[PDB]
Amino acid sequence: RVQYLRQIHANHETLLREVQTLRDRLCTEDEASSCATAQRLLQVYRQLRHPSLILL
Amino acid sequence: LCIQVLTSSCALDLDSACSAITYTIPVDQLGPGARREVTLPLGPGENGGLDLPVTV
Amino acid sequence: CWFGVFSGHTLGSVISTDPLKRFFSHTLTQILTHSPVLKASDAVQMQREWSFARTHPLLTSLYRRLFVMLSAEELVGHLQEVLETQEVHWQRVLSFVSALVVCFPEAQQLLEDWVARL
Amino acid sequence: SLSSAIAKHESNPYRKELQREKKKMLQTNLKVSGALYREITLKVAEVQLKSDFAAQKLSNL
Repeated sequence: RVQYLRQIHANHETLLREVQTLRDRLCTEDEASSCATAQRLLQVYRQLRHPSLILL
Repeated sequence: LCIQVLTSSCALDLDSACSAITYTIPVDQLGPGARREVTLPLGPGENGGLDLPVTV
Repeated sequence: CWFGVFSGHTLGSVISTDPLKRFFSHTLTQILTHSPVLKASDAVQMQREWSFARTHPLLTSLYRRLFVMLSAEELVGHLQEVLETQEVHWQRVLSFVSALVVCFPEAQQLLEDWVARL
Repeated sequence: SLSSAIAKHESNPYRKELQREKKKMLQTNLKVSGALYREITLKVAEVQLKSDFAAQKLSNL
């Protein structure tokens, strides 16, 4: 079905724009390389590693 | 025989102290149907920390 | 070309039509409400000029398309509520009903129902 | 790329008649080619592999 897939796609492209803006901040030394990035990224990771790959 | 134990496959900013160990043993006559055995440590001599995939 | 893209075959395919429906509903409401000139309650003879065949074919086509991507009874109920609530631009609403009754399959009785209630 | 290429595959009296005809056009396409989905989910699995390696390397520190 389709509604499922689009729901997934939006759930993804939010985390995508989030990580991208985080990369920009890293590029420009915005957040300052400290720690808060590390914990943030390992939370966008933990978010996706729960039901990662339903396989059909 | 030459066996080679690569602790991981990714090269960093800072070169580790051991990208891989390698052992080599003379095979002698072996003969048909026979079998030789060698045991190797892979396991934590520093930090109690092993990153896995290990490739032997 | 604006009504051509508005026709939601290229669009309604990708976008889930929960919020696309709200988009079309607000679009209908914004077509109704905006520019309420000729509010003259004496707007009787202009029904003859707001006749379906005289009303422009692009207005007709857009109404037709809003009927496709939406449902009949929800549209009529929404119209009942809107025309109860707020002021109107009569040319569009009257030609719109003129298109409504013939467009949708046998909804004369359900229009007459809320007409009788009103 | 998964959802985009999927969404491209997902896409692939007179007035009463036009209404049912255009309804029939927008009669929702509920289905998607499974073999494409599988091909993408392998591409994805290989990137997931790279990400999970990088996450161990970093959550250790």
